[PDB]
Order: sequence, then C-alpha cells, then structure tokens
Amino acid sequence: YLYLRAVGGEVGASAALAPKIGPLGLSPKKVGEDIAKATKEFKGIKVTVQLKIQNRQAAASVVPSASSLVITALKEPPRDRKKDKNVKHSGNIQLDEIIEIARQMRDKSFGRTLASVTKEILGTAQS
Amino acid sequence: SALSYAALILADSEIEISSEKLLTLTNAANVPDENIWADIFAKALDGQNLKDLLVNFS
Amino acid sequence: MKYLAAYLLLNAAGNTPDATKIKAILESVGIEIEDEKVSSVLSALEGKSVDELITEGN
Amino acid sequence: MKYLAAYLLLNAAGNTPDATKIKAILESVGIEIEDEKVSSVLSALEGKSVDELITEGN
Amino acid sequence: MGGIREKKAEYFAKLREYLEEYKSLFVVGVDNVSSQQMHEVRKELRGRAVVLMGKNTMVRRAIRGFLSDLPDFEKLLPFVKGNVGFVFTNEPLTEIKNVIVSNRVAAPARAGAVAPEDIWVRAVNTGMEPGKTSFFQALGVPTKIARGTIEIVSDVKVVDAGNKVGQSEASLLNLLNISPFTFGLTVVQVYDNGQVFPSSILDITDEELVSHFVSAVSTIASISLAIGYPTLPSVGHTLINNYKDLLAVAIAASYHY
Repeated sequence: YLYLRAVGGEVGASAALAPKIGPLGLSPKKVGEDIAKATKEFKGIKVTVQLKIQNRQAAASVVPSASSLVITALKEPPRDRKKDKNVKHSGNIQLDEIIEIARQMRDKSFGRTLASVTKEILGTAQS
Repeated sequence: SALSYAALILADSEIEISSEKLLTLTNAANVPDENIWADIFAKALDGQNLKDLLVNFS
Repeated sequence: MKYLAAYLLLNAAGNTPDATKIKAILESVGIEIEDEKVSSVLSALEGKSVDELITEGN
Repeated sequence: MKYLAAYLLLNAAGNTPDATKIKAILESVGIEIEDEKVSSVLSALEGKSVDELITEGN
Repeated sequence: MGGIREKKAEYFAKLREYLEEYKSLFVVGVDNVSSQQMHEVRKELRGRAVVLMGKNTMVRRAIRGFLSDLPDFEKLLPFVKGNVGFVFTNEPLTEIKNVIVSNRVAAPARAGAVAPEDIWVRAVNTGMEPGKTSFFQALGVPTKIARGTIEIVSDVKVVDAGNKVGQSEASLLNLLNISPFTFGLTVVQVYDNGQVFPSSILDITDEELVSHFVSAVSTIASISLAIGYPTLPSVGHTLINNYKDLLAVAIAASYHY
C-alpha cells in the first residue's frame, strides 16, 4: 500500500493530502471527510493512517488501537510518562479489564489462546 | 451375510472354504458358531466356480 | 480382497476397528496383515455410512 | 439348484414342508438331502408370499 | 539478538519431551506457502495439538527414540528435505493429511523453482500499452500488437511439470497477474506406533475403495442370490432363480403351454 501519515482531526492540508494524491482516486475531501469523522479525540501523537484505494472508494488502516483501547478502559489519555518503571499518571489496569480488551482484539490478533492474548496486550501496557 | 463375507475373504486369502476355516474367521468376528448355517454354506459352495458366479447378476 | 471382506463381515455382526477386529479377522484367516492397508481402509471408512453405499449397488 | 426347483415344483401343485415333501422330492430325484440346506430354505420361506415374489420377475 | 543462547541442548530438550508426549509425529514442508497461509494453517493445528523446532536439531529423533524403544537408524532413509517441521499431534494420521493437504491457500510461482504442475498462459488482451512485447516473445509466449494493446496470440504451455521455471519466465507471468498453485504444508512423512508411512499412502485414495466396496458387496450379493442362503437381503432373488430358469426353458423351445 502507499502510505500516509495523519494527525487527529486533520483535513485538507496541502502538503499531506495533495502531493500524496487524494484517495477516492481523485476528489480529496471525500477521504478528507472519511478520515476526519473517524479520528476521535484530540490530536496528540500522530497515528498512521495507511491508504488503500479501490474504484471510487478509500479505506484506511488505522490502528492507534490496542493501546487506544487501553485509554478508553483506564479513562487515561497519555502513555507511560516514565517508561517501564512506574507511570507518572496512575493508570493501573485491572485483570478483568485486560481480558475484555484481549477478547475484542482476538479477531484482529492472531493469538491462539485468550491467555496468550492477555500476555500480548499486557506486554504493550507495561512499557 | 457374515457367512457369505467369510467365504469371499477365505477365497481372496487363498484358503479353502470348509467348517474349520469359516469357524476361525467367524470366531474372530465374535459371532457365535451355529453348526447348521456354516454346514449349509459349505454344502452350497461345494461343486462351485466361485470366480464365475461372482461377476453377473442383473 | 482380504480387507474388504473382513470389514464387511464385521459390519454384518455390526461393529469394527484397527487392532480389535480387523487385525483379529485377518489373523484368524492365518494371514499377516499389512498395517498400511488397514490404516487406509479405516481412514476411508471414517464418516461414511456403509449401509448407504450398499443401497446403490455397483 | 436342487432345493429351489423342488419347493417351486410343489408350490405349483400348491403345498410343502421339511420331511413330508421337500425331503420326498429330492429323495425321488435319488439324491441325499442336506438337512441344513432344507432348514435354511424353510426358515427363509416362513411368512413369505411366494406368489408375490414371482410377480416381479428378476 | 545478542550472543546469549540461541540455545543448544536446551531447545533440543524441550523438543525431546515433545515427540514423546504425542502419538503422531509428522515431517512437513513449509517452503512454498506464504505465512498468512502458513500461520493460518498452523492456527488450525494449534487448537488440536502443536508444532516445534529444528535444523539438524530436528534430526535427533534418534535421542527421542533412544529414550523409548521405537526407531534409530532403522528408518528407511531419514526423509527430511529442505524446509522441514515436525507436527506433534493427538490427531490420527489420515485426518491430518485431509486437513493440511486439502485445504491449501493460493499464491504466485517463483523464479528458479521447479513447476509442480503445467503452466499455461491464456490468449486475450493484456491491456497493456506498446512497449517491450519482445520480453514475452523471448519466453515462447507469442504476442503481437492488436488494437494498440499487447495481446497474447494463443493459449500454449510455457513450462511443464517437473521443469524449472526460468527467472525471466516467472517475472513476466507475475506482471500478467497469472499465478495458480496451492500452497500449504506438504507432507513428507508419518510416524505412528512403530510404523513409517511415505507420501503415496498419505494421499489416501477412498473413491477407489467405494468402488471396491460396492464390487465386494456385489460379490457377496451375487454369491447370495445364486447360492440360496436366506438371511435378510438375498431371499426374494433366490426364489426367482428357480423360476428364471423355468420361464426360460419356454422361450427357446416349441411347446406352448
């Protein structure tokens, strides 16, 4: 795929949308609407969004994602301010919370087991 | 029939269709021996081309 | 053939498997069984209705 | 076969059993009857309508 | 990534217990199959029972064998080929082949690979504008420019089964969007219970046995009809023979009753 970068809430930037070409395979602000609607809350760190183009449609592959799932559950927007030791904000996920994030991920993830899936998310959470 | 299947296996294996040979296959199957039925069967099979009978049949 | 008749004969009695019966019948014939031939027949047999296959005759 | 023709022939006359007729016809042929073959045919005959089986031809 | 094991004798040691834990042991070929395809194939196996590791660390079936009493040495010619795995399973032999061998995923052929089956390219417009048509011609695919588009003149076989596909051959086919083979874990081999099965076995006929069964069933049936031996199936036919033969004497003769 031919990939692209995005900021939360952005539309119609000259540098980012125009030279990279407007998906929909023409007519930006088609996609410019589509990405923007989806994007969620405040901009923060940039995410990938990834472009795939079809006949007169655009689709984006967007994972802020499993970690943005963590943000919703904890009710904490940041990430680990002081890496791997102890976070500055006090975002301790519960054990019950993490298996439900794992349940939902289990389609996107390969993972064999639910217990396997819990490690994979937990490894993401700690760091 | 267990008795007919026992006869065709005995001929395929190359062993004669007699009371002892049918009785050993019949016992291995776990089906009880009945003297009258294997005796009729050997008697019916006497004087037969097993090969010629096996192939035609409607 | 040996194998075909052996499982058919058992089917008439109503029951069958690798060691317990297939091996037992052919051994009762006095013949040494090839394992590969038993394994192939059993693997083929799984999930098949033997009675239905008989009901068309071919 | 001997047995088949013998009971069929009697059926045409309209009556049959072990000793009374089956044994009598084959004995009239000059042949010694196997009891097991008579018993098997009779046991098969019970509760069968011979006339109905004839009415399909095969 | 660093020097630390990257284990030797330790991963072998886990592997040791793995042949011994499971009855049925498979020698299998990833080489062809993509890894969304392999990884999916493996997902299936994994629920049921699992696959583990080696090189020559794999060939050490001998140590495992040495622990028990089963093979050495004794095996026919240790069948291992490039690109081999071991599948340890509960799953009986015959079923494992039908999962793996039947359900393969598709993908494109490769340069310098031996074609597994015949390759053909179709006739019709490639849709591509004028350029180096010559490249196609080099392979022995006839093409010519019709209507200002490159078109392939005819269907023909570019490569046969058992011949290698040339580097040029492969690249040009990929541009056409022509692929076609089935990929998944080729089965080289099976061990179960003191017995060695090679791949001919492992493609497991079955239709042939139906025909043989039905024919065996007819042998029994035949024997029954003609012989007169009256348990349940034979009986109505056996009675009919004694007529078939009377009704019959009439047809040739020339007494009328």
